[PDB]
Amino acid sequence: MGRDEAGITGTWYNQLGSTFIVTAGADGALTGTYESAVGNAESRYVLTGRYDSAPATDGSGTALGWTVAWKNNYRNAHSATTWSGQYVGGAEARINTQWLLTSGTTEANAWKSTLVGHDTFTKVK
Amino acid sequence: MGRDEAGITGTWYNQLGSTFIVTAGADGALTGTYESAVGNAESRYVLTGRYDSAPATDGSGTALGWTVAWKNNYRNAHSATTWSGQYVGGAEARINTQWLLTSGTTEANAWKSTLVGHDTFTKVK
Amino acid sequence: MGRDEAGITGTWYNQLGSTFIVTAGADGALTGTYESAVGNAESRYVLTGRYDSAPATDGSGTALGWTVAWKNNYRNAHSATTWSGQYVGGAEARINTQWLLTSGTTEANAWKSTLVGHDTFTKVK
Amino acid sequence: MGRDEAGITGTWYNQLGSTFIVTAGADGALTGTYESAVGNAESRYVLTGRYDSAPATDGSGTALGWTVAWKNNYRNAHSATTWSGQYVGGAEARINTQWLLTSGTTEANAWKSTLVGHDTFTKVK
Ligand SMILES: CN(C)c1ccc2c3c(cccc13)C(=O)N(CCNC(=O)CCCC[C@@H]1SC[C@@H]3NC(=O)N[C@@H]31)C2=O
Ligand SMILES: CN(C)c1ccc2c3c(cccc13)C(=O)N(CCNC(=O)CCCC[C@@H]1SC[C@@H]3NC(=O)N[C@@H]31)C2=O
Ligand SMILES: CN(C)c1ccc2c3c(cccc13)C(=O)N(CCNC(=O)CCCC[C@@H]1SC[C@@H]3NC(=O)N[C@@H]31)C2=O
Ligand SMILES: CN(C)c1ccc2c3c(cccc13)C(=O)N(CCNC(=O)CCCC[C@@H]1SC[C@@H]3NC(=O)N[C@@H]31)C2=O
Repeated sequence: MGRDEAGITGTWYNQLGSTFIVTAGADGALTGTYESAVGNAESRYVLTGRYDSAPATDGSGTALGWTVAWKNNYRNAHSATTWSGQYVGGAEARINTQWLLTSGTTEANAWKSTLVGHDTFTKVK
Repeated sequence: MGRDEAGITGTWYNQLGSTFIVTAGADGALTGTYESAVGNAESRYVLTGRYDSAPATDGSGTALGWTVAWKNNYRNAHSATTWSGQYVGGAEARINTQWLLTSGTTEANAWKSTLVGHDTFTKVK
Repeated sequence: MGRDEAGITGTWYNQLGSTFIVTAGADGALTGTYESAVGNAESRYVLTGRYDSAPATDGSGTALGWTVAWKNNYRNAHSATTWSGQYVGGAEARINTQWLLTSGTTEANAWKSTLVGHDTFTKVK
Repeated sequence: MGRDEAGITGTWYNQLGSTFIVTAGADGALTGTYESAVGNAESRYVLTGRYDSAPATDGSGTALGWTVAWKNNYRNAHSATTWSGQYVGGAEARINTQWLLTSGTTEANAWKSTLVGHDTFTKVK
C-alpha cells in the first residue's frame, strides 16, 4: 500500500538499458519520465500511469501500467507505448511488463500499426 | 494538434457498452474516467494517459494510450489495463485500440497474468 | 467434435477481404491455405494449425490456432503470422482471432520484430 | 535454408522448463511435440507450424510459428496456444517467441479469452 508506493517509486532499468523514473502517489497515480535506449527516441519523455494502491498480501505482485507518447522537445515519433505488468518487491525487485507500441497510420496501414514486446525492469543496471 | 485535443476530448463508447470520458490537455496529457460494462468493475475508475499532441497531416491517425487501475471506492480487482491505439477523426470518429490487462499474481502464476484484447471506441452508442 | 470438424472445415473471410481455406482433421489438425488481401503477400500460402477436437457443450467456443509463413513461389516476406482464437458455430458462425506477425530481424531490431492485431472471420463476404 | 532446417530441428527448452521437440521440413513445415512444465498440461501434445525456409543472410533471425491444442489422451484444457517468433543460430542459439493462449469461452466471456506472454527457448536446460 504505502509499501507499494515506497517499492515502486524510484529509478528502474530494463534489459535494453532504458531508464524509467517514477513516483507512485498515495492515490494510485504513477508520474515520471522515460528514456529509451532504442528506437526513435531521445532524452526523456513524460509518462503517466496507475497502479493498484492496495494489492493482496498473499505474495501476489502489484498490477500497474503506464503510457509514454513519443513526443518531446527533440523528436516526434508519431507513436505511443503502454506497458502493462506487475511490480514484485524484495531483494531483487522487478517490474515485469508487456508493452504495445502503436504508430499513427493511414487507414490502409492500420492493420500493421501496433508492435508488441516485453520489458523486465530492475533497480540495478 | 488543437485539432486532436478537440477531437479526442469527450465521451467515447466501446462495442461492449463501456464508457470512456477523457480530456486531452494541450501538453499531451489524457485524464478522465472509465466505466466498464464487463468484468470485475463498478462505477468509474480514474484513467490517465498520453497522446501525440502533434500527429502528421497525411491523414494518419493520432497515437495514444491510457491506463486504468481497477481499484476505486467500491471494488479492488487487483489488476490494471492499458489501451494502446490511435484516434481517427471525421464524421465517424474512432479510437481503435488493443489492450493488455494484467492481474497481480504469485510468481508461480505470472505466466498467466496478462489478458490481451481489442476495443473500438466511437462517439455514439 | 465431428460437429467442430464440420463447422470449421471450409472457406472463411476476414474484415480485410483475406481468404482462409481450411480442413479440420478428426485428429485435431488444421491444414489449408491463406490468401492475404493486404501486406507483402501474393497468392496462397500454406497454413497448418490445431484445434480442440472436443470443446465443451455449454455453448463455449472451440479454441484453435494456425500459422502461415509468408513464403511461397512468388514472394518471401521473411515473416510468419500465428492466429489464436475460437470458432463459434451457428447461423452467423465466426472465428474470432488475435494474431502475432513476426519478422526476421537483426538482434538490434528484435524489440520491434512483432506486430499484433485482430481478425474476425466469417463464412460470407 | 538447409541451414535453418538443421538449426531448428531438435529439442528446445524454455525458461519455465517446458520441452519443445521439432522437425523442420525442407518445405517450411514444423512438426513435433510440446510438453509444458506449467498449467493444465500433461505429457506431450502435438504441434505443427511453419518457418521461413529461406531467411535473409544479413544476420537476421528466421521467422516461424507453431500451435498446440491442449488436448491429448490425458487432458483436455479447452485451449490452444500459438507461438510467434524467430530462430537465431550460433553457439547460444535461441528461439525468441511471444505467445497467445486462447480458451474456448461463452460469448459473454470472450473479451477475457486470450492470455499473452513470452517464451525464450534454448538448446540447453
Ligand atoms: C506501419 N509501419 C510499416 C510502421 C512504420 C513506422 C513505424 C511503425 C511502428 C509500429 C508499427 C508499424 C510501423 C512504430 O511504432 N513506429 C514508431 C516508433 N517509435 C519509437 O521508436 C519510439 C521509441 C519506442 C521504444 C520501444 S517502447 C518498447 C521498448 N522498450 C524500451 O525501453 N524501448 C522500446 C514507426 O515509426
Ligand atoms: C492467473 N489467473 C488464473 C487469473 C485469475 C484472475 C484474474 C486474471 C486476470 C488476468 C489473467 C489471469 C487471471 C485478470 O485480469 N483478473 C482481473 C480482472 N479485472 C477486471 O475484470 C476489471 C475489469 C476489466 C475490463 C476489461 S479491460 C478491457 C476490456 N474493455 C472494457 O471496456 N472492459 C474489458 C482476474 O481476476
Ligand atoms: C523491424 N521493422 C522496422 C520492420 C520492418 C519490416 C517488417 C516488419 C514486420 C514486423 C515488425 C517490424 C518490421 C513485418 O511483419 N514485416 C513482414 C510483413 N509481412 C507481410 O506483409 C505478410 C502479410 C501479413 C498480412 C497480415 S497477417 C495479419 C493480418 N490479417 C490478414 O489477413 N492480413 C494481415 C516487415 O516487412
Ligand atoms: C475466461 N477466464 C476467466 C478463463 C478461465 C479459464 C481459462 C482461461 C484461459 C485464458 C483466458 C481466460 C481464462 C486459458 O487459457 N485456460 C486454459 C489453460 N490451458 C493450459 O493451462 C494449457 C497449458 C498452457 C501452458 C502455457 S502455453 C504458454 C506458456 N509457455 C509454456 O511452455 N507454458 C505456458 C483456462 O483454463
